[PDB]
Amino acid sequence: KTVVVTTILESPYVMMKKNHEMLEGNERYEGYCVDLAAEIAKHCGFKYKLTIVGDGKYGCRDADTKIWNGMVGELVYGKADIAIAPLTITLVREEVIDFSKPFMSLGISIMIKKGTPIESAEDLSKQTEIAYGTLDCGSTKEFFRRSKIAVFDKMWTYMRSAEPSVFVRTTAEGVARVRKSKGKYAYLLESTMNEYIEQRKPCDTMKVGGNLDSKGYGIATPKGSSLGNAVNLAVLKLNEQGLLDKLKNKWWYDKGEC
Amino acid sequence: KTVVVTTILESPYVMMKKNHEMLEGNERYEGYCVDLAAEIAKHCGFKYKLTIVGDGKYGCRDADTKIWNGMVGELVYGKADIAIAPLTITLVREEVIDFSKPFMSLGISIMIKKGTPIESAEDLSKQTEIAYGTLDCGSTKEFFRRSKIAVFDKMWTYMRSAEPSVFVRTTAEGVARVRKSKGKYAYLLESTMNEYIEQRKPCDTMKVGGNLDSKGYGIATPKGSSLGNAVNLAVLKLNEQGLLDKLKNKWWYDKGEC
Ligand SMILES: N[C@@H](CCC(=O)O)C(=O)O
Ligand SMILES: N[C@@H](CCC(=O)O)C(=O)O
Ligand SMILES: [Zn+2]
Ligand SMILES: [Zn+2]
Ligand SMILES: [Zn+2]
Ligand SMILES: [Zn+2]
Repeated sequence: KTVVVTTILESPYVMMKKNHEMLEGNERYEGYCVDLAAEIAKHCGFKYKLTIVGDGKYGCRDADTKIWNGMVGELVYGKADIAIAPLTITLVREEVIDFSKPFMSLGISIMIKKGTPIESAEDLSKQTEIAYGTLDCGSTKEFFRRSKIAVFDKMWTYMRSAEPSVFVRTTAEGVARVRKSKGKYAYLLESTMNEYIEQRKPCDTMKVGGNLDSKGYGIATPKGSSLGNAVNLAVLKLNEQGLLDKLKNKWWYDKGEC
Repeated sequence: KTVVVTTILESPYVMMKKNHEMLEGNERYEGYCVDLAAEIAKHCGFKYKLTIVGDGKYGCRDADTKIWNGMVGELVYGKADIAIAPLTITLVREEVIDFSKPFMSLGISIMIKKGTPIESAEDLSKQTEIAYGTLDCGSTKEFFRRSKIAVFDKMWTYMRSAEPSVFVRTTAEGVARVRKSKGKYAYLLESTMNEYIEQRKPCDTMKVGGNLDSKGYGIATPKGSSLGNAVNLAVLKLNEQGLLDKLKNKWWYDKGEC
């Protein structure tokens, strides 16, 4: 009856409200995906409960066991009915879960500490002084692992063998490593996150170069779920009425600190 | 057996080749969607015939008869098996046909003759010396018809009543109208088309302002078609392999003249 919605604590998509300890249920959280969940539910006519993914991951498949983890795993194994999160539409995921048409367009981008002498992925690939990595267990890592493009495969070959590990567990971890490393670590992450952090104090990062690829986030449901059709129409309706653009301005720019 | 593909003459998606008259069947055409059709057919394992939509339109629904025309109508009434074209994914279309995940991202943009005193949509709406319109029977017109945004609804109010008509039957006619109007006509069209034309002789137009919205083109199939699933997985594969980006540079930027 009540739809279980899996999501992930990733700013500004879903964040704990300042006073969450005094609030209950869905009211504990705020953010772009919290706002969007409320609208999808109202347009599709269901009640829902927001739940934070237990392992804190977006999702990947273990090479050995073939088991899915993260939000993808929660849908695949029946622990949640829908995921409303910055979850990237990819071929390997569409093979095991369903996605709506995208609600946000984005691409992989580079985050540097201001003043770092890097302007592009080609620049990162041609040097060794500045380290760089991506989030573990997400679509960005898979992009580099799978790429046949020479620049990106060169980047992958470095990243997969760098020690200590250049991969991080959360976006926040990646941004902190950029901020604390004096220009000697650059972080590869989606343009949406990069753009958001660029407007947050202490205003010491910047996005550089163009996007490396072009993709989308979608609302995900278990394969053949009865909800997929209505959720897809809801995303299209809300895009056409300007809601998605209005939400992006609210959470990225209206609140910008830089 | 042979899959009938509906498409539309729209540069640089589908164009007649230089020496088409000595060529036959699919070989008569070239462009981004021609290459894309060949890739999709190779991955999905079918043979196909390209056919240009009889009425030269993308597709809209007649408000009195409720009959669909254009490429959307060819799908709806069973005259074609698949549409491979710059066809915009929209709510009202998703109600009668199926769409793949998008193969290209885009937005509505403004095209002016160079030197025209217009910088934005708000600029057009606050004056009257320069007329402006959109393509008939497409998603851009409908966007303005349905817009609740003050600047956009106001534009629509002007466009719908304008005399003589500011709407055009083809993109080519819109561009020609901009070029021959001495700065007194501006054209609202998708950013993909705008960006292509800006790079072609006689280099007298320019895209101005940001995109007015964000959406995508998809490969469309009749509702419940056997083809839909494979076609969707194929578009995702092609994007991940970087082929879509390669095609984009081949047809937009390697082909610039200005
Ligand atoms: N949006 C990504 C997570 C972030 C990233 O990989 O950079 C995913 O769905 O895996
Ligand atoms: N891509 C549009 C046609 C061009 C336009 O409306 O600007 C459609 O599918 O309707
Ligand atoms: Zn807390
Ligand atoms: Zn609403
Ligand atoms: Zn001829
Ligand atoms: Zn191929």
